[PDB]
Amino acid sequence: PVRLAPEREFIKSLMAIGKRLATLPTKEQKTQRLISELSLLNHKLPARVWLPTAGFDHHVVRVPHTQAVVLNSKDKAPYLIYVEVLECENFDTTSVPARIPEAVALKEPWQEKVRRIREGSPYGHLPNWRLLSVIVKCGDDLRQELLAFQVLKQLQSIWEQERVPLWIKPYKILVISADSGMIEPVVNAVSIHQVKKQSQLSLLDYFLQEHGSYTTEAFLSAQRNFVQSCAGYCLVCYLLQVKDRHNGNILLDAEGHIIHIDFGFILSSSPRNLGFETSAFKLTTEFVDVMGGLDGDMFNYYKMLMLQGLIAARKHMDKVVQIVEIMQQGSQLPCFHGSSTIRNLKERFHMSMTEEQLQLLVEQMVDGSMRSITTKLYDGFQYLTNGIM
Ligand SMILES: [Mg+2]
Repeated sequence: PVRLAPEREFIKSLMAIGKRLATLPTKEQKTQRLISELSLLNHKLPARVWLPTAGFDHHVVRVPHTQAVVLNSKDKAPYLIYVEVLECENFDTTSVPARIPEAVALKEPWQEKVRRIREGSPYGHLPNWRLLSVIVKCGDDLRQELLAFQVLKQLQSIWEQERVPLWIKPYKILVISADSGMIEPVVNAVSIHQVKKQSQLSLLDYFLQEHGSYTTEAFLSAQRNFVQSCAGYCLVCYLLQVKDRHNGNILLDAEGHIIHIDFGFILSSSPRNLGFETSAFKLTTEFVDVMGGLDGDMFNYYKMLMLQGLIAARKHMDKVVQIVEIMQQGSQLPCFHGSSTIRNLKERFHMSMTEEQLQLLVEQMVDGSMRSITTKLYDGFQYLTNGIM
């Protein structure tokens, strides 16, 4: 039978490492400790233990100790590890694999990292070898992240059911204690910040260079991916009221999708903004340009997807609300503030509106999301003065 004590000890071992990292002040010293800690871990591998974020049956065979990184200098600094596993068909009928004798991490292309680690590993030759990643957070409450994950998965199910081609990428969350857990990061994606820094290009010119020129299938495909993911995250950001959007917490993948990460401030999280914002989702000049501009066909597609996505969401509203209620009862998180949280969430599904009214609302919301475009300061004085322009 599959024993749970080995798994418990495995997970505990990852969390124990963090307490020892906390004894050191700088990220550099923490990283040095972490490498040594993971080296010890390999004494006990392979074993009948698994990474629950895998999503497929496997055994852990190795942790490439030199490849792990601590992410900051905080007392309970997150740390990122890579974990080698051997996939198996059926866990409970598979034997434990035999042991085989023996800044850049974030920017570096995933396929390059997989290549190097595979080359260095005694297990890298096996066809069922896979590389996983987790970020261990010993001092962060991840229950808000878990709630977001659950809601994001439900929206994907809803959009699939309603045949709306919105795209999002939920990332897996394990809640360990009330103030610790793990995350499976999104790989093969780079923050918008880093893409722009390394390339010194606008997003459009980056797309043109990386995917292809205007007349190419690759450009159009990438543009479509961008639009579908933009619309998906627009709706995520609105319905869950995700704050603190910037180019550090929006990632771009190799297919042209954007991916929002870090839902620290959702629903009734403090501080509530004072800027009369509908959402922290912003549509910048750069983003609109990737979509072919304000009069662009792909921008029109964006707006259509937003409408159809919202129609789909309200059609299945109870499936989302239930998730949030189940969490609110079981826990007591800072994203909740009494009974107004659920009321306000339901109100964002606009159940009283006709689809005609919803369409007008979407036009309004999209206009709002573009308010920080310089042109808006330039071209909206009719609302601020008795002039008609
Ligand atoms: Mg006026």
